[PDB]
Amino acid sequence: GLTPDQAIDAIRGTGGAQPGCRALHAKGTLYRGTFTATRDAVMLSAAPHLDGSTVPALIRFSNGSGNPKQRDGAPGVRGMAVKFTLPDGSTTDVSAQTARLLVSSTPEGFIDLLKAMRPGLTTPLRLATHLLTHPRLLGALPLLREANRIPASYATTEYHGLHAFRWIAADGSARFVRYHLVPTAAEEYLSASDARGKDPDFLTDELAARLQDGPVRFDFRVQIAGPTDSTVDPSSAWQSTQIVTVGTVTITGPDTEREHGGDIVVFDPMRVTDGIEPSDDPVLRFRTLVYSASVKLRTGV
Ligand code: HEM
Repeated sequence: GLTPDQAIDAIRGTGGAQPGCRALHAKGTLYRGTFTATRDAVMLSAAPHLDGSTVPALIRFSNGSGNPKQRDGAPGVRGMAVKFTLPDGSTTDVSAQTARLLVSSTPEGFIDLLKAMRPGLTTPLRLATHLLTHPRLLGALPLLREANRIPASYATTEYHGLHAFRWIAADGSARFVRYHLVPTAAEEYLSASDARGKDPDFLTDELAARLQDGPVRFDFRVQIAGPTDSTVDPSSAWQSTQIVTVGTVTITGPDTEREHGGDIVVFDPMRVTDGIEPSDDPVLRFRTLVYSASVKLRTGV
């Protein structure tokens, strides 16, 4: 079958798996903040960080590329990851990127795509024999484009968790939800034109400047599964419009005490907590493993 090593191989074949870098989302910065849920969130989940208290929040804004030197101005996926610290010291992560849905419904599908995406031999050719294997992708371009827009700022675009998570409340009630991190700032993007002229790391510079002006806010929203919404296929579009705000992440500045020495920082979608369980999503379950591989490759060097 498919192994973590293989996943890393496909990733490396796309320019990723660089030394001392995350196999993917190599380029990214850490920020400090806090999170406070709405008064009602505790009715959806019993998770400690959702009870209404304020908890520490570590955020990483990144470019999806495995290339540490990726150009902010070039097309690509951006990722927003939040690590919540619970009262007892434990932590639970929320991982999200700019795409509305996943390009594939399975890990194999995603990996097969990262291989046929490799440069050299016949790039535009093999990156087609895939379409034949995965029809679903022929109508994707529309979403793919949206997921690669060049945001004017990491603070002016929204991120999605894609996978469905089962939220259990103290009363025993449960519901499946998909995560969405929306900005309180107006969403805003740059045309390919402007994007080209921008500094390689303009996104890092603008956000540093934005925070010196004041905090940046993102509302955490959960889209609650409708009667026919798949809880196992992150590529499947959901019909439900029952989307509610359950909290806000308030980012106040760049972090400086983290990732010094043998300190490792990894946002694992599987790092849930009491009151939150993972769905039988094959992509979500495979991630934690391929991540361990990636974390290993960068721990040593
Ligand atoms: C099955 C296919 C996937 C693979 C193989 C994969 C692999 C990776 C790898 C290797 C990293 C670097 C991990 C590290 O060293 O800590 C990463 C980071 C990340 N991935 Fe994925 N990923 C996949 C799917 C997804 C999906 C569907 C999402 C959407 C929510 C996602 C969101 C992220 C984010 C936000 C980061 C940033 C982590 C950070 O900044 O610390 N990934 N992924």
